[PDB]
Amino acid sequence: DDQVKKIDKYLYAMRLSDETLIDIMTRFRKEMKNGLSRDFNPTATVKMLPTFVRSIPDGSEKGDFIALDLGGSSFRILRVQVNHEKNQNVHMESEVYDTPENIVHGSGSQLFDHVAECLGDFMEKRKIKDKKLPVGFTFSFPCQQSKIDEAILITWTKRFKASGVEGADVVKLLNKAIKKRGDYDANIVAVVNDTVGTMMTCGYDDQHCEVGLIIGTGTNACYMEELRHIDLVEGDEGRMCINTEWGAFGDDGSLEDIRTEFDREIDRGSLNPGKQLFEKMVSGMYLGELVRLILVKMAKEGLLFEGRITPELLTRGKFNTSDVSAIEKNKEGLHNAKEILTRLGVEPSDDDCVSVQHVCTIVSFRSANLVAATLGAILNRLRDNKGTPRLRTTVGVDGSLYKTHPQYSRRFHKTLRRLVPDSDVRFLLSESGSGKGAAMVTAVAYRLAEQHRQIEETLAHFHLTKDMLLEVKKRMRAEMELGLRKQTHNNAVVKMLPSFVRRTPDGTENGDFLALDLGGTNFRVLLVKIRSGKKRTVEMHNKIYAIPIEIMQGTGEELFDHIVSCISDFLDYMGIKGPRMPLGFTFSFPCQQTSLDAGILITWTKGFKATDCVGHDVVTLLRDAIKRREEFDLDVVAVVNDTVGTMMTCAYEEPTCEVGLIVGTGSNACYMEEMKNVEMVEGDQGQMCINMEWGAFGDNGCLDDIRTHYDRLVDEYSLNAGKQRYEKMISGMYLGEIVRNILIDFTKKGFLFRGQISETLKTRGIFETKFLSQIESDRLALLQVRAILQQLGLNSTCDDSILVKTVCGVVSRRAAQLCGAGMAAVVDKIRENRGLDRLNVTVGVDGTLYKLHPHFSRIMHQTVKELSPKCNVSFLLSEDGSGKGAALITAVGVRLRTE
Ligand SMILES: O=P(O)(O)OC[C@H]1O[C@@H](O)C[C@@H](O)[C@@H]1O
Ligand SMILES: O=P(O)(O)OC[C@H]1O[C@@H](O)C[C@@H](O)[C@@H]1O
Ligand SMILES: OC[C@H]1O[C@@H](O)[C@H](O)[C@@H](O)[C@@H]1O
Ligand SMILES: OC[C@H]1O[C@@H](O)[C@H](O)[C@@H](O)[C@@H]1O
Ligand code: NA
Ligand code: NA
Repeated sequence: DDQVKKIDKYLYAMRLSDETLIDIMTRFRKEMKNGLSRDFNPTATVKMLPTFVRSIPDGSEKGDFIALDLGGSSFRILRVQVNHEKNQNVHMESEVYDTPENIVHGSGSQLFDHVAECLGDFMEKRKIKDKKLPVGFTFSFPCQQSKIDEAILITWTKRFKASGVEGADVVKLLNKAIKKRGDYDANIVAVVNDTVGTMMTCGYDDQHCEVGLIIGTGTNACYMEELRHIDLVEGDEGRMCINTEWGAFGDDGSLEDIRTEFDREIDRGSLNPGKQLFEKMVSGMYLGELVRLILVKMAKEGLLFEGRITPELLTRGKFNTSDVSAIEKNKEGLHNAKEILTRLGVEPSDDDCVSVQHVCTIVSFRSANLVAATLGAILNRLRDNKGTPRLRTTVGVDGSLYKTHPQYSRRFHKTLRRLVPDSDVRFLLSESGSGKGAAMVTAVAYRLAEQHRQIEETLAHFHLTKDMLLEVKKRMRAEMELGLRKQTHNNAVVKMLPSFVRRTPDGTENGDFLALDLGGTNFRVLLVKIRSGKKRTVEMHNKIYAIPIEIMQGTGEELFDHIVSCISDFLDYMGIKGPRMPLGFTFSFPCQQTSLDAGILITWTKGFKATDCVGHDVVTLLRDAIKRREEFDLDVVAVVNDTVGTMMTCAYEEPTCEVGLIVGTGSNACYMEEMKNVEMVEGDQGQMCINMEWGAFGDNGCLDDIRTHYDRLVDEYSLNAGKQRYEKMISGMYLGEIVRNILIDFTKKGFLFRGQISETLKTRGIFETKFLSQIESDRLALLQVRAILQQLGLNSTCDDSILVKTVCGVVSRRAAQLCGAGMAAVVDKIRENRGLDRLNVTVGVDGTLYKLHPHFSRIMHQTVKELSPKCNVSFLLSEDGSGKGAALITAVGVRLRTE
């Protein structure tokens, strides 16, 4: 008995006490917290990787798929087919392919071309090639994942080292391999660790399974953690499976007091020197060689075989984990020991067979004990999560060692239940391997992949290519010609209306002017005092007056009576009642003008629909309201479009400015055109500012090409169906409605909001410019996005908030690009007008969508640069409004009136 009580002291360091295993467990409990926290995760050795699997199979899984399995003892390819609907119990066929060491050690090309060739064969053996079966992929290696169908290899472990893989996406790699063959197609829909595949396989049968355990070639475990603990994943709703990759436990010296001279030597001879240290004490790829190393030592010290030693006893890997298991069998161990020890050359004595069988015990007992230490920590985490005074869960298991060693399972279960007896645990053992749990993962993945595909399909229609945009640019330019030319003008949709402003501020303007700003979001009256000379100044005041629902749609007389009434109040407000003042009237609507002071309303746009206004001269209508009140008297000198007012405002200080752009409630533009080109106004000397009214672009159908189902709905339900189509794809009054319709369709399709179309969501105008701008802000936490949505009255989840955000982006982006194509055409026509090769020009811009949106102006400028590369455009934001420009225009008006 001394021959045994002696080994017990020699391999003393490889016998851990419960006191010890407790310290280990405590330490792994910490490693978990560090792996999960976003602050320390990058330093932690236990990666606690997110798997993107939300829960064990429930039964609703259904379909037919192919599963791959690489990284374990054998490279297997399965096929899991199941429909409960047709009442078709889970069914599955599998197979194994030989993969020579030269492949597992060659280039990724070799390895993945190999896997691709085997998948080919496997499919050419059932003729399931033409079947669009979803492929699942079990990859037993640590992987970086941001989505279930992405797997960036962090590092090879166990027996694999293939060049050109670490850091790449094995998904893209396999796809490439297959592609090169063109032998068939394959939709890799998911990738999971074998721990995860195992947890899913067992969960299917045991709805309490919350853990996955692999003790085969290598060791590793996964568990269901609370999303409120997974710092590295946006969300708190529910739970997700974490792949601990605990093999790396202690790769940073953590376990330098547990590791022995033996562990260090096997390491110095291993494939991954320094890494997977905890694992190198456990998995069945090392145990055999650990024993051999211990036996070489003892032998060298004469503790065995008379101190005899052969070349075989010194050869790496002559001792298998098989032999370790074969020696530990109850009835036959010593017999086997003899045989194995005899093949080794040494002269095995019945005593040697007893010592060796004991080294195997100490070594195998330790592996199981360690996995107990760590698993005990996982359970401690679960119980803590639940809060229950007693954990009651199930642990899935798989792996050659655990499956074949006649003493391992037995010993391990006992140690664990002892370290954490405050819990009743069941150890369900996989029998299908991973196929089942894996295919159950693929089912869900594919499901979600299909929705996603339909989504991208719909949103794809909103994507415009460089060439598409250049077409839009070209069409815009053509429509411009049609509008300017007297022959085609009457039918042209882009009216190219003359403003009668012939030049930008010349610096002589001087005086006091009243002003009106009508058509934007805020109607106001202004007082503008301009002083020219050496020391030139501008001083303005204004007041916003609200316009009531009745009035805005109502009778012209009503509307202009309200306006004049507001003018009256403002006069009192400014303490200036009674002098006859010159008035500049900014009226943001298409007007046919025969002079600066006459404007006939061509048609209402945006939200305005007063009766008996269209066809009338708005200056007359105003003069009447002034007459009718008979309080004060004004001298209305000019009517001006906000575009033109904006250009003039910005020209005041920036003489390079010759273009006006508005992107607010509506969208429109203006620019300085050569009189020789304005065929609608007699004369060919100098210039004329042209109010384009480009919102009407597309009204003749020249954009049916790119308008979508959602664009048509918005147009069709608007106050002006069939009109202002281009603007309805750009401005703040409409973008939201477009988005709203997209969402209504997605909800009906079941992609959003659980498929329930809220009353709120059926309220038109819900997505105001302000909301859109907030929703698209950068580095904005989903929690914040979801908050904004609940504010509007939309009860949404993280996934919803994400989809909504994507939709808003697609729409606002398209708007910025379409707007860019228009401006691109404009600046290019100017460049030509001046016969330049390169033109520097600046644009005066105003509008709420333009000011508030965090991407619009940017994408718009970018687009203008790309489409008109021979122009360098500068966009200058107007911060005052139109008052200055309107005033500057009114000044020249007076100089012509008093002329
Ligand atoms: O074959 P081993 O590496 O010993 O054990 C681990 C393997 O178990 C197999 O039943 C399924 C594989 O997904 C897993 O990787
Ligand atoms: O109010 P929005 O329609 O967003 O922006 C357009 C408005 O911008 C205002 O600063 C000046 C108005 O002349 C113009 O109509
Ligand atoms: O296959 C068993 C385990 O081996 C470990 O070395 C790998 O890092 C894990 O991905 C895997 O779960
Ligand atoms: O307010 C911005 C633009 O809105 C368009 O709908 C109007 O018809 C234009 O006259 C105006 O410049
Ligand atoms: Na989280
Ligand atoms: Na002309």
